[PDB]
Amino acid sequence: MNIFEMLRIDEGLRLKIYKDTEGYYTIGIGHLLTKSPSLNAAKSELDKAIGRNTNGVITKDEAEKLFNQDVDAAVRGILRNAKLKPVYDSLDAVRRAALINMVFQMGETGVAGFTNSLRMLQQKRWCEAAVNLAKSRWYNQTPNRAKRVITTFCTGTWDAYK
Repeated sequence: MNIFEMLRIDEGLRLKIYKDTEGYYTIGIGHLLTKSPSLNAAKSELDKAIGRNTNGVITKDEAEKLFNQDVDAAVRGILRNAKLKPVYDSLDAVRRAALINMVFQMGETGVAGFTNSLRMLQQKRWCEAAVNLAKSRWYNQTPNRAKRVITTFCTGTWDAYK
């Protein structure tokens, strides 16, 4: 099991545009097209990224293609983040995977708002962290995924995912 297999399970496929949760134009594997509300730019966006006129319809190869870049794009923000990196390094493989998923999901920025929770991860207060983490909008917005992710951070294992 690994980050890739993980996100894939949390995100799902899609070859046609979609408004996620809080309705941003998303596609493929939880690949965000645009914050705006235009089916427009999303398509615009969509196209610059695929290097072609999608007219809103990608294939797998592509969706996966974006996917691999995304995952990859997330490790760097983490790495390029003065507040994430430190937590990241401190954690193990499985646990790192959860962090990445979070970030992949809400952004360097968004994740970094978990000041306390981040502090307990690096302090290793797994238990306190889970609770904390769960008492959030995130959890409230995506209870399931959110729970899978918390347990992982907490158990340090992949059990939530089988």
